[PDB]
Amino acid sequence: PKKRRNGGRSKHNRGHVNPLRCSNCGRCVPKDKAIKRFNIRNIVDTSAQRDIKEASVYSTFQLPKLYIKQCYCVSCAIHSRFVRVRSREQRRVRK
Amino acid sequence: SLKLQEEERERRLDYVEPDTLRMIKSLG
Amino acid sequence: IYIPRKCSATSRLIPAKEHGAVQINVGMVDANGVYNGKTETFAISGHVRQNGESDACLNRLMYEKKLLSFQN
Amino acid sequence: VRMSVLADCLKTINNAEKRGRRQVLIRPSSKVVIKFLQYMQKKGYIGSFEIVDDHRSGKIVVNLLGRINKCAVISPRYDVKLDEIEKIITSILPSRLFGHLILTTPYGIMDHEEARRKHTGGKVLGFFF
Amino acid sequence: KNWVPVTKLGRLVKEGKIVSIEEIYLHSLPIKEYQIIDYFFQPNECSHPLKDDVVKIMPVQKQTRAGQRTRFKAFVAIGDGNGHCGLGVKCAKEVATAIRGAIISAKLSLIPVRRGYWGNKIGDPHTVPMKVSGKCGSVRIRLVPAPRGTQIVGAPTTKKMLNFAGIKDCFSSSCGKTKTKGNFLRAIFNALSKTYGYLTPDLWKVTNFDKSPYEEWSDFLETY
Amino acid sequence: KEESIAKMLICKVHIGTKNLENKMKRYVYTRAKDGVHIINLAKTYEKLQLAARIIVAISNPADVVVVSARPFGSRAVLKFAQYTGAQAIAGRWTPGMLTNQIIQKFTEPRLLIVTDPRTDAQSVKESAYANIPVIALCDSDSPLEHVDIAIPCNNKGKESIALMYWLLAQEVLYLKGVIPRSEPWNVMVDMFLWR
Amino acid sequence: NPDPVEESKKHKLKRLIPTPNSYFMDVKCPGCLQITTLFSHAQNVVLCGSCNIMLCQPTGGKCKLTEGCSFRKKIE
Amino acid sequence: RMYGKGKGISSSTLPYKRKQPSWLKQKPSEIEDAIIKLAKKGQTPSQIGATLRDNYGIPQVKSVTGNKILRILRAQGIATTIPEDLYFLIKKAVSMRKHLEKNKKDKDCKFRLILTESKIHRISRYYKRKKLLPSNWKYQSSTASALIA
RNA sequence: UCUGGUGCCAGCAGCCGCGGUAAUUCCAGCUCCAAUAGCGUAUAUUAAAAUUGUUGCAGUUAAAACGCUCGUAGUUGAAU
RNA sequence: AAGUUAAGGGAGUGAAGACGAUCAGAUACCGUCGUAAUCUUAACCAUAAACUAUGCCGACUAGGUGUUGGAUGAAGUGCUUCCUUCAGUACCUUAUGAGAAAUCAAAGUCUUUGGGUUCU
Repeated sequence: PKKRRNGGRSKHNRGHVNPLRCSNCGRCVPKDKAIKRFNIRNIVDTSAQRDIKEASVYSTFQLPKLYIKQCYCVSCAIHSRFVRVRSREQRRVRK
Repeated sequence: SLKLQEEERERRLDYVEPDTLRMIKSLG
Repeated sequence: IYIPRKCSATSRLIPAKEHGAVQINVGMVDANGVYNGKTETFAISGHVRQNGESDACLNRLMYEKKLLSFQN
Repeated sequence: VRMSVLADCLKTINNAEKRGRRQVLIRPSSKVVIKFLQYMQKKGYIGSFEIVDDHRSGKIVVNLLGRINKCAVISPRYDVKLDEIEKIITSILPSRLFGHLILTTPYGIMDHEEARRKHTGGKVLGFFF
Repeated sequence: KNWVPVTKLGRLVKEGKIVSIEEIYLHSLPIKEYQIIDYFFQPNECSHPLKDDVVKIMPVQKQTRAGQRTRFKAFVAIGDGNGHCGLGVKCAKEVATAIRGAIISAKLSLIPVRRGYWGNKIGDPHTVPMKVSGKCGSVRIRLVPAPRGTQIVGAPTTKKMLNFAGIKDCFSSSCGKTKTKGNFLRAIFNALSKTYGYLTPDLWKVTNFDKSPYEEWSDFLETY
Repeated sequence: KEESIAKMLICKVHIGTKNLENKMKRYVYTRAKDGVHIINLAKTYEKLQLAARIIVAISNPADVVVVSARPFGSRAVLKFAQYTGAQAIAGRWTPGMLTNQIIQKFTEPRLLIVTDPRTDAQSVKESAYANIPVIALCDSDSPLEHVDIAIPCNNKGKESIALMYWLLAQEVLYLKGVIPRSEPWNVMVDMFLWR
Repeated sequence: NPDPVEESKKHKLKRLIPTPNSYFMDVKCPGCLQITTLFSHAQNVVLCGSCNIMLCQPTGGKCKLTEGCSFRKKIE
Repeated sequence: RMYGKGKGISSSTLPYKRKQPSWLKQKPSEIEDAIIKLAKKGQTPSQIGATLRDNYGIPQVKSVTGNKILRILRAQGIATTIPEDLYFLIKKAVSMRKHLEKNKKDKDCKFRLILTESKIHRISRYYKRKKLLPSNWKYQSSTASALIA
């Protein structure tokens, strides 16, 4: 009975989209259907940043940043709680 | 609902934007 | 048996249990600018005000009856 | 492909009347739709319509009285003898006290009643009530 | 009887400043109390009586954790046999409670039915003056005018409701699941309601708007 | 006349928000180059007279209910109602007093006044259950469902609302036999304003 | 009301009465005093009669024309 | 649209005025002489009218002279034996067939060629239903390369 | 939801169902109902069936839009 | 896509298969390896939940937010935004529109039943 208006993906005016592979399980998932997380994170927690700063020089050294850009299949994202089940009405809301 | 807000009731009791000038000149 | 009234805007008659239809009464004004007893009436069916065109319909009708020089 | 201009004209008029827009624009005018409209007018279902003549098979603007509740075409144009006029009207019209079924007959376009009164039923065009 | 009034329309009906139910019908006022219908159709001092009935009582279950929670839904068809018909539904824990609720709801939903003559103005109207279609759920119903010397050719529910409405004679044609008596009755009632909302060519002349009861008895309710 | 005309220019009723809406084109004059619409105010004044002539036609003034759900509309509606004969409903609107005949509030009117249809939409909905004409103070983005007479004003403004109700009450009083047209008023506007 | 419509210029082509948006003009190139006719929404390049100089650049619309000259609509 | 999708209503709409524009003092005799000279120099009637409008300032040749440009071109007896649209369709089909011969892996070009030849056959059927194209004319796909005359 | 017998047996029952100790459904008595010198049963057929749909069906999810486009026959075709 | 034929290619993945685990069993899920295949060329095959589960053409019916490609007019700085418009393309709301409902701006304009046509 057509749970979602968009069919669970974002494909329009298009026949086929090339799949990517889930960063967790490796399963093939269409790119527009895959759940993508671009997380920008530090190498170290703040406590370790303090120690890196105090064991470093230039007195201005800035801790590098990690850009990872994971993508997950529906099952992996749900299991990792990146997305919730949500209610029928709340399902429409995206942002 | 008593008399403790009544006196408060009387205590409570006691150029322009450019488009609008041509607007009013058009209207009269 | 009775003769149901017709909406002044769409000339469509108003059924018994519409409950959305309204009667509008406008007071007339005499020379010095005070309301006199006699008045004037309209009738708007439920569908047009449900759609939201009721105000435009009233504007048109009231211009036809010279109640105001609005038109649109 | 427009096929029948009269069908489009009647559908547009019906939609506009249901919207209650009091004035409707019919783009592809023709002599047949003009005759149909003025028959509707003579029977009082519409106001004074006015045809605007460009050099391009012009348009028509018709004044609506919010008074017609269904006008439609019948396609294909079945040929109707005088005998089964009463057979078809009890199937089409809401009642035989009002409503009109429009025929095209050797003597022009007319409704079922005067087609009876002057004989010679013809092909069916449409109806309105 | 001695019902304390609630609405201003109830006040008007109690003191009798209103004349006939056609007035409130014309002004499309909602009827909130069945005492109005009682006052307009008391068995005495009236031309025609208002006869009730009960057409369908259906058990209806909820399936809770413990058991079923079976209630009863009752349908009644109020009709004066003279152009006034109404249909009422009520669900209640016990049958008589459902019956009474349905009766009062039908009396509240009482509507006028436009009966149309078919041969002559001299003869009284006897039939729907129109092919009228009603719809509820999946069931759709057609009422077609028929020559005077005819009964109501229709399903038993159709006949029972049409005779309540006072339609002496008609042709019926139903499509859809009519075994669902609920929306069967509702579709019939919808068609009967639509009878008065069609704009037949004879209702073309503009009629003046008479004074609504509220403003023309406003000073009567002023001192109250 | 011209003095009354000047009296309403100074306040900020003319400015209307963004979200132009489709049914208020005839009521808006244009959008400022900043991006904020403005209302002709001539149509506001005329429709104000017209709504007052609607109200005065009600023989029993107690059958007119003016509602508000905004903190700075409450003072205006209460004092406008107490100046006229109408009776107001400020604060929260109980969502049943127009259709339920058992609750103690009830008090159905013959006419409703709304400060802003979007915020008072519930009362607007109930009106279409009992044939209440409804007059609303609509602004650039206010919906017009079940609204018969809409005057184009600004509903967000403290002084806009206060002045709007001021002229409404003043004009219905003129329509009554209370005061002649030519007399200059004595009740001053800021008394309507929310402190 | 669609009959006496007056400000349908902003309307797309084929309005109530379809009228083209193009027109014709004469160009007086400065210092050249020559006479020629020119089509708005042209598609070709043109040369003056007196002095051989370009006038308009054929593009997807109403062309670019030259830096100067006096160009007047020649509708009567 | 015949193939594919998209209405694409872009077109040219003639003005309401059917007569010659008042400012135009030009004479139909030289208009026809110029049209003959330009066709002799060699251009299809569509682009003939195009350059006539752009460089001669005489829009709607039917307004200046009481008939159409292909009509006068025929009346002078110098109109080509194959109509413009059919000739252009044949030219396009020939070009894409020549390309396909080298690149037979171009399935898209094969599809478009099929569409073009369907158009050619429909158009030629119409033109030979009219008397202005010989009845035995067929457009076999072999000699179409030199059929352009 | 009268009275006895039988007690998942015998049997009834077009369909839903009844029958394991209170059987409103079996086997009987009484009573009642319908049609009536006629009343059942079987098969076929028509209406019911707008469940063959010209009038007049349905095709997202109930059965059902050809994978897609071209295309001949066929069907249908602007205004004047 | 898989599969078939013949040449070439053959890293990685990997129907088959072989092991190692888990389990009562495990011919599976997990792990190690791994043939065909996957890739190219030339031919076949003609099928997919080949799906918006919605045939194509045409008319009409409502607001808003975008966005893609053009065209029109004006203004911040020869350069850029806004306005109008065409053609795509989605989304939100709304239905005295529909529907059995989920829902649908088409799945609407259908017992007030007939625009044309094909298939099932």
